[PDB]
Amino acid sequence: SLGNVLLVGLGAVAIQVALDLRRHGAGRLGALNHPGRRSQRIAEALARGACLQLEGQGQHRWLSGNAALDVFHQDPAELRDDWQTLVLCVPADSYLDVVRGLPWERLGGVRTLLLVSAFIGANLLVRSALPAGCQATVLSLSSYYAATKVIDETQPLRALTKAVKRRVYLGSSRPDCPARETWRRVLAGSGVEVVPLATPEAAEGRNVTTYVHSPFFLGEFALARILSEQGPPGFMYKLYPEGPITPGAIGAMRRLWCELSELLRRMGAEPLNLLRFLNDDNYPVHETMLPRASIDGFAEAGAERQEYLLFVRYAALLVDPFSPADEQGRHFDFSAVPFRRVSRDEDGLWRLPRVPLEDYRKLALIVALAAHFDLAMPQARSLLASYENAVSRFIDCQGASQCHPSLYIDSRPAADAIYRQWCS
Amino acid sequence: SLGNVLLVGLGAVAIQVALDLRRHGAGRLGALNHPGRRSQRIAEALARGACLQLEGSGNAALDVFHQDPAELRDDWQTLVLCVPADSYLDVVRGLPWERLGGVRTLLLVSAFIGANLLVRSALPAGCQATVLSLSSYYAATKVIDETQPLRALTKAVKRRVYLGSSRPDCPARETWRRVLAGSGVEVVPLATPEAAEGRNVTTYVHSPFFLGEFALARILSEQGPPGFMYKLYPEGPITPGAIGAMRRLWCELSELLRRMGAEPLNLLRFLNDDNYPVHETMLPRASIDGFAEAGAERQEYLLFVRYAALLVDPFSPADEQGRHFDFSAVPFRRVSRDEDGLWRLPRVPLEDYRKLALIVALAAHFDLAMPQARSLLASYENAVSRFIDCQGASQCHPSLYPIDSRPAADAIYRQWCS
Ligand SMILES: NC(=O)c1ccc[n+]([C@@H]2O[C@H](COP(=O)([O-])OP(=O)(O)OC[C@H]3O[C@@H](n4cnc5c(N)ncnc54)[C@H](OP(=O)(O)O)[C@@H]3O)[C@@H](O)[C@H]2O)c1
Ligand SMILES: NC(=O)c1ccc[n+]([C@@H]2O[C@H](COP(=O)([O-])OP(=O)(O)OC[C@H]3O[C@@H](n4cnc5c(N)ncnc54)[C@H](OP(=O)(O)O)[C@@H]3O)[C@@H](O)[C@H]2O)c1
Repeated sequence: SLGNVLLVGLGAVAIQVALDLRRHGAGRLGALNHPGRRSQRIAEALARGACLQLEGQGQHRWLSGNAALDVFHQDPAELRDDWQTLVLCVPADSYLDVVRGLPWERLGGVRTLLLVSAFIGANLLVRSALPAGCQATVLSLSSYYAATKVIDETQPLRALTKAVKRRVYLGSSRPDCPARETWRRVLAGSGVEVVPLATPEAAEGRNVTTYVHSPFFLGEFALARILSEQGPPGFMYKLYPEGPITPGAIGAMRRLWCELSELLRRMGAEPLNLLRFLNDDNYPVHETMLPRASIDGFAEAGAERQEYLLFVRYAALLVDPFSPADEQGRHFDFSAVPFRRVSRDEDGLWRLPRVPLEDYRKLALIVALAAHFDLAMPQARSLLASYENAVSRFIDCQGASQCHPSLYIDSRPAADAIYRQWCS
Repeated sequence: SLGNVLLVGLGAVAIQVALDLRRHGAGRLGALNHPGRRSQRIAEALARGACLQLEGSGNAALDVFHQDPAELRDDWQTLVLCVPADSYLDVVRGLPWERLGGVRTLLLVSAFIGANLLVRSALPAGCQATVLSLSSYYAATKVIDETQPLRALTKAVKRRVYLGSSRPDCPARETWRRVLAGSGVEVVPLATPEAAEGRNVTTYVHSPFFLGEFALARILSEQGPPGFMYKLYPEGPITPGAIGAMRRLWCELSELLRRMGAEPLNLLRFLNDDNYPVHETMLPRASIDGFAEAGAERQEYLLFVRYAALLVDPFSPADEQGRHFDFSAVPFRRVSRDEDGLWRLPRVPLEDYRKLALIVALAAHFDLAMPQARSLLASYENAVSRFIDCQGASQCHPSLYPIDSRPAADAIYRQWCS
């Protein structure tokens, strides 16, 4: 079924996936992670006899478990044609690099390649990069299915999952793909429902971070906090001035959802009901805050009501309404996630965190792809311009010499490869 | 033009008013406080040399103290009613107006819609008193401890209040504008009492938030978490439905005001500019100014944003994480037993229900049904009725029992038609 499974990227996502794969019965389980301090620490832990450990936080404690890794490679030169499934647990903005870098001459036996956090066009981009006559099926999971992080970077094999989604979606480059059911079962082991959809793009159209991170973390407030060294970092999911959520950001969310929905229609995929997707598939609120009739009717409700409902949705989740109250009546503050900020790497160069660099790169690629379908996407373009102007001013102030080149891009080549692949 | 001033209701408000009067300049200062334990402490305190003491700050002598309205001499040019607004009618009916022909001015410090008219319906034919309606008390003031009953603390002062008069061209109205401005508040004179009476925030806010199901469940509970007055569900009562009630009630109140000859208010502009502002990023100035013409969905959204935006004080200083001060964590005051062992309701929502009950009864005379106001009244009446059922009427203070506001409404309407 899954045969021997190679995990590409061994970070927080991979450890959760490894636990679900070992429950199911991979066969051999290996991992590849490019050189660096993390891979060094992993090789050291593995050589010490360490195993992967997943802790579930609070409600999720029942997830907790340990999983053995059979082999770990930080050097593709030692890979052999032993692998039937590849699972990409790297950042989604690196899929193209990572796929180009695999030694496909020694991977003819690969039958399936799973993208754990896909975005519109990712399946096609990955297939554009495969060698001729590669017969691996490429699977797109709509979103990573939990919230997981490596708590202590010096114990790189221990991760903590603090949330699990209710539902995600899975598409495949192979029509009526049988691997979808396999992965349905693997993810079911952690309580998430996988819904198979007919094409990759339908599933990719349900990537939550594209819809949420784009309006909230490419705007002025988020960028100001992220690109700062001194002030308070602020909070990713709180209201202004503690966090980035404002009526303006909600209006960007709505308008971007409309643009992405039209792109999906032009690629033959059914768009989603954004409010019902957030509430039912990701995390709910009470009927008192969002009535069922309002959730189900959201797509026909009219722009003012749509924005009102989205704002309510996020305001209602400043605390967890389903957590127990303390004696004062307070509920758990789970909008208190700090923004990660710029930091210097081991060469002394400023680097951006994945929020927003991955978010920008994904949206920039989507915008470039949309041009091929004659779609201007002005709200997306405005969010890209907001990021570009902010990062530009940070380079102005800090000095280009001090900045990693990832802060300096052209998405049109990759978008052209995607469109050509789509047109084959 | 103030002359000798009689403060009726010698409490926190009266002590602030007394100092503002003394700063301005007045004659003798008197007070009338009805019999009770507070009056006994005042009498003793006065006997021991006490004076009115305000801390923000100053001292003021009291020249005369009465408990019995029948003992008043015709020595008073101005009366200031500093009692709960639900007692205004009672206070006025109890005064010997036929031998108080020297009173020229009566000031109502916290007037509700129709209060000016209700007070006047109780005055004798021929009575020459002008009645002034202040939109609300202009400060936050408390008597710290009842062992020093004449010593009050003012915590804060409002930016703006509104003042109207039963007499079209009214010298006393400018005097009082100046008197109260000594606290730092801006007093905006308006052309009728009802215009001022319609500019009281509690009517618009306390009604939809604190007469609903969530608030009543907290208020009537003895055990459990008290909850918070200005938080979102489930920590507090604020929900889209409560915001919808707020909008619809504002529409109903605004039409009542128009039929009574008063220009209504822009609710969002009033909250933002008279109660507490938010940043442009949350409520643009143009959205605030355009609220009255925005249309119901947008209006509800803007109101919800307003309250969500004030779950923390956006103008407070941030901590090291970037958190701002949590000034929505005002806990519900709940029922408590009085000295006689009888359950009492807090002023919120008791005074708020009483005010809205009168407003609805009055509005009926103007051919206005007020369905949203009536739904809030019924929610209060049903919850308190159940509380009485459970605790026992013998165990409940009579202020919990049903009231009938129609006689007062009728008197207001008759006065307004004269
Ligand atoms: N964790 C979550 O809860 C979550 C939630 C939503 C979405 N996601 C999505 O899942 C993706 C992976 O998340 P994660 O939390 O597991 O990231 P992670 O913990 O940072 O690790 C991913 C792995 O990929 C390696 N890596 C990073 N960049 C690479 C590159 N350009 N080329 C090759 N390898 C690279 C990393 O090693 P080095 O550090 O040495 O580079 C690391 O081992 C995220 O990017 C996002 O797309 C995750
Ligand atoms: N204080 C504030 O900061 C504030 C803020 C907003 C609104 N308000 C409103 O302004 C008004 C005054 O508030 P307050 O704090 O000064 O109340 P308070 O401290 O209770 O004082 C009221 C005084 O008037 C007496 N009193 C009650 N009914 C009377 C009557 N029929 N005749 C004569 N005296 C009577 C009371 O004596 P007993 O106690 O013996 O009854 C008490 O001494 C209230 O309506 C209040 O809801 C006040």
